[PDB]
Amino acid sequence: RNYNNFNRVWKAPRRPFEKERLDREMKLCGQYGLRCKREIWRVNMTLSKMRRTARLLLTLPENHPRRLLEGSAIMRRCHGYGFLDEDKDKLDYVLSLTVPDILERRLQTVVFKHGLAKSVHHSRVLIQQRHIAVAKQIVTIPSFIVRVSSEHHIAFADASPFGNGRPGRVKRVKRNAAKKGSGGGD
Amino acid sequence: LYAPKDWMLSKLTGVFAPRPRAGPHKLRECLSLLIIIRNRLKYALNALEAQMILRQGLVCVDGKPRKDGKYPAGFMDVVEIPKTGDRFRILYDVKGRFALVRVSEAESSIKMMKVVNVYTGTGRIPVAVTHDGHRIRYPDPRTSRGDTLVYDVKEKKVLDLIKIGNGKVVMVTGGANRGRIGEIVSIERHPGAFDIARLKDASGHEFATRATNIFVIGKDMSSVPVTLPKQQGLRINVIQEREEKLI
Amino acid sequence: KAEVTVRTSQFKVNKLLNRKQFVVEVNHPGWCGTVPAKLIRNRLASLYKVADENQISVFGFKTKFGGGKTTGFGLIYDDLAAMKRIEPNYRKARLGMGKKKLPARKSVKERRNRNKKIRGKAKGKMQTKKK
RNA sequence: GAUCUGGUUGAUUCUGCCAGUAGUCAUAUGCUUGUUUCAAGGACUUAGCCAUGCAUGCCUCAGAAUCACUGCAUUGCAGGA
RNA sequence: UUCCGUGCGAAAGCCGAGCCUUUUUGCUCGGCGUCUACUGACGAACAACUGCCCUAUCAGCCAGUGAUGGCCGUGUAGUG
RNA sequence: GAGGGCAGCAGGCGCGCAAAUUGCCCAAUGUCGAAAAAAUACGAUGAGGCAGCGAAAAGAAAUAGAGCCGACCGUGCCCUAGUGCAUGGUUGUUUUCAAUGGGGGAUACUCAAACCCAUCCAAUAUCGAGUAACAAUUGGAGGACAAGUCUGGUGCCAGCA
Repeated sequence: RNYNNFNRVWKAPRRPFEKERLDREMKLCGQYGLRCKREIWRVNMTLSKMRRTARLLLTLPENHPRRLLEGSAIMRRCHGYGFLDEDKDKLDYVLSLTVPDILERRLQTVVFKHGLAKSVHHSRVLIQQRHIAVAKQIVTIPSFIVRVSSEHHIAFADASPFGNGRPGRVKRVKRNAAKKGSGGGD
Repeated sequence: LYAPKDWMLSKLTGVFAPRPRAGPHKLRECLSLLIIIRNRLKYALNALEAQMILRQGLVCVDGKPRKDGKYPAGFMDVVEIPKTGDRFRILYDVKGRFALVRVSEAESSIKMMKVVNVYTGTGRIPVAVTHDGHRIRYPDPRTSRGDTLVYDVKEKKVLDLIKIGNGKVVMVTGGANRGRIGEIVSIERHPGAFDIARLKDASGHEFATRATNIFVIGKDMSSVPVTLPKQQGLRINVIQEREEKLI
Repeated sequence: KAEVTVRTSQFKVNKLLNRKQFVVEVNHPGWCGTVPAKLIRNRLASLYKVADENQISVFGFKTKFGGGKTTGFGLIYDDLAAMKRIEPNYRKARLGMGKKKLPARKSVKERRNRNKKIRGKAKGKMQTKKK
């Protein structure tokens, strides 16, 4: 009969009450002002996975393909994206890496870093009640990661009251003017 | 499923696709027409438009303009679609993949077919059978399987068969080296493993795949006046391709 | 009070079908007094400088969350005949130009459950489980 | 994550097994659910039993008046019982 | 030497057209139908080498015939 | 006399620890059939597809911002320290203007159909948050394994493990 390739992805992290484990993780989480450990898990996974890949890749008998392919790929996006660096180019940092490197490239945080917003939190919430363009949508999903030219893009929803030649019944909450016109209305 | 992967079908749907038909150019080495109507030329897009082709019959193929979409198209077939009058030939490009390859009407006025078998016919008659659906009476007196043969298509006319051997311009049609092209370097008899085939590609990089999957197509590049897939079948450095790509 | 406009982009010509397929980039905010349906279509007619303003098929939206948003895909018909043959009647209806067969969720699908064994007679409305 | 830890002594160093521990996105169930995106879903026990309801047909221009019927003033392609 | 499927080889059905004929009958031309044998696909049947899971207080098993093989024919779509 | 056979599909019951609808539709997909005079639109489809049912699962997520006062701790120094000032971080019934989606609606705009959002224009959309709201669970607090120093209960009981 017949199918679909859906699947199930990501993995949680082993064995709880390890004071340090809890501590370290938290601190990081503290920097970003978070909404779940799940977000960490997610990063660990990914982190790991490439880190895994890393583990594999280097040992590859030198002069053989993958290392070239994937190395370039990984290099160029991560590096591209504003993650990896030019000097993180012998794949040796790639073996290394840090979770923060990643967090740091949560686009939200980069923003706040970028300036914009008063914190990464302030940054979450903004983006989220629909604000600042880069893509098709503001960033509806501050969950995202960066990619180096979005970097530039980061600005208004001109769309938003926040960049409108007009505003809207919200945030600013024009509305009141509607209330005025209906209520106040002579 | 049993989807045939070099038909480049995909993702969701198509349990079967429209299944092909019994009738020359075998199940696995076909590239049947339907897929073309909808998925290649693209005008006709639904099944509804296909259906429409058919309820208003339309579509047309050299030889018989052909009625059957389920009828295999395969190496070298010549389509003309008179609404716009467009012709394509069936042929692999490198990296193994099949195109519908637009071809000159005049080039699209002949084809070449390998002999699969060479027989008597009833009465010092001989008849040859080609690896793609021809039986032809009274051929060369000494033709043989694995020699291809030029056909008029417009007419019923053999234009050739070419007294085969080693060192002849080949298009590798399968095994690993599908879409590889290489002049024959040679075949060693390997009897009952079949000859195995030393191939060298346009680089002059040489490669092997078994002798069975070998379509002589000429001498001096193409003897044939048929379309030659860009690159002409080495298979190389992907990487660079990626690189190349990114301007 | 405009404000509001329909940009198009990535457009392709299909000769054989006697019809044309293509992209739409749309904003609105201020204009109004505006708009219903017809114009959406007209613009694409007259974007491609085709007059028959009902020789137009439009589709190219559905939506979900992903807010406000307005990118379609559009089509342009050579003739009303070409349309009358390319467009199915619920679509045609979506324009307005005819209906397809009577539905009734296999109401008389039942005759079909009767018919292969049975010859002649019958004589219209002959009938089984439905008492 | 290429660790375990918890549990026999008067201590002590020990062989050593249980307890926990990590998954299984495997089944059931309990509890408890903001959106919302992406979702398999009466195999398993008895291939137990089954009302029910519903689940093979179709013609073109291209095999067949039949005076039914229908069509249209009528013809009448057609249609067609 | 021989035959209870071919002697498709046309006493049947479209659309299209010619010319006669008024047109029709006739006479033409054109594209399709009913239509047998051989091939191909297509597929199905049939078969080995190789490979498979528990278990000896399971070891011998195995030969009325079919067990193993050998003989003529059967018998089958054919092999046996 | 006659006559039945859902390990289709939905339905039923049944069993049992145990598993959703007598829903839409016939687009696409396939698939079959005849093969759109479509000159009369027009096969056929519990396959399939759409929904319905469906917290097994995978995607992403909500209680918002900020300031003022209170107040706080935490530094630098005045100063003894301190008030203070200064140097910082942070609480709150205060205080508050200020944040602001859910969430639902002009809806143009979907979908076979039905359906799951809505540009936020136009009375240039109305509307919608600071709260018990427009909402937090679940399970622990000797140890392993995070987390009581004990408020109160309790009394080898209840019960816990």
